[PDB]
Amino acid sequence: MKRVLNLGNLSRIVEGDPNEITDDEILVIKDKIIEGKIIDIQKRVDGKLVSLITEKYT
Amino acid sequence: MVISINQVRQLYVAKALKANTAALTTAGDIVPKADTAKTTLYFQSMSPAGIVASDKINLKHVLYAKATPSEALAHKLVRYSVTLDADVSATPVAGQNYILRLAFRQYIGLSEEDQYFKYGEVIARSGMTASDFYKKMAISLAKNLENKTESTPLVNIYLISAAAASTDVPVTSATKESDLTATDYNQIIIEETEQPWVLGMMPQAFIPFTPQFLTITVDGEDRLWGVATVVTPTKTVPDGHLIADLEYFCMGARGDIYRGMGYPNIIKTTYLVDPGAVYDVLDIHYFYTGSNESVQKSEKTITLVAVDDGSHTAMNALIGAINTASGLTIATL
Repeated sequence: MKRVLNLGNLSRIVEGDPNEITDDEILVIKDKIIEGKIIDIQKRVDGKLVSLITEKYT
Repeated sequence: MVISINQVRQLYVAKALKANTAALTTAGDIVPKADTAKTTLYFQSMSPAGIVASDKINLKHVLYAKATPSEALAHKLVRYSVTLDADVSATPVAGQNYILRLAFRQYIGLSEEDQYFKYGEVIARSGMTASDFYKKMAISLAKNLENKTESTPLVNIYLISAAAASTDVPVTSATKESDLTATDYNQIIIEETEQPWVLGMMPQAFIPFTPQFLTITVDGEDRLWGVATVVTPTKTVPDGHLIADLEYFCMGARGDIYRGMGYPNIIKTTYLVDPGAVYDVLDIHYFYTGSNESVQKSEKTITLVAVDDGSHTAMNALIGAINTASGLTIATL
């Protein structure tokens, strides 16, 4: 049960502007409707932000 | 001003072309006089204190002669068109500070080592358009400038609604967000500003500048948000204030070099050029060479000024006279 990643790459998990995060940072987005949920986790792929979580379908 | 000389130049104002001597009644009159053989040329001018004659011009020792149309001495005020580069983003990002730095060189001193900087800062928001950004940035610039209890600011800041694209709506530190109402403002303009001029102490001079945008973070990368394009100027500083300091200077080779130094104790010099008008100009360069051993040349200039009504009637009639008298061929501007 090892950490998913090291701390130098977990340290860069931040909260705030989608425009100001570099390629080295992971972006979190706290859901505003619910009080303790998450709505998306993003990191820059090619200058664009993309969700790390796989999209689900029926 | 203080100009360089080909060992001398003298200036004579031409307010009226006369056909002969004894017609020189008013001051500033002028008549070109030459031999019938066309050997020498000189100008009989009506000074305020009488009539006077130019130096003589050996027409076979004249080097060059050309007239200036008075549109070549007007200084066009440099104006930039600041905008947003759609490359980065055609609209403001929602959380970044858009600072704009105006880099002024050869500020009070003469050297470009004399630098002055003025900032216009703005932060954008979720719904800020490009027009709302432009007006808030113009206001910030004008308020960081034009705090002068002294005079008009270093640069004139305007805006443009796309409906006009020609009229420039000013923006002063007294302007309010309320009187700027259009919603299609598409640029911020910054125009070079004419500086003060007092005869013999403050020559016509300007302070050049460059809009230097700073870096914003758009996609994690740092990028410049603006485009400082140089548009064709629309306003010029006319000739009147160069000819004025020119006469001030060239009337000390013919007259008094002391100009106010012993203030009560002065040779009052009545100048004939008004710095409020525009003057064509005509320079003639020629030399004097001596005899057997004195072959060294003494080169001199004789420059004349004449108002431009937009068609150059005065100087062109003066040109015709000099050409019919001296047989020369000076081009009529």
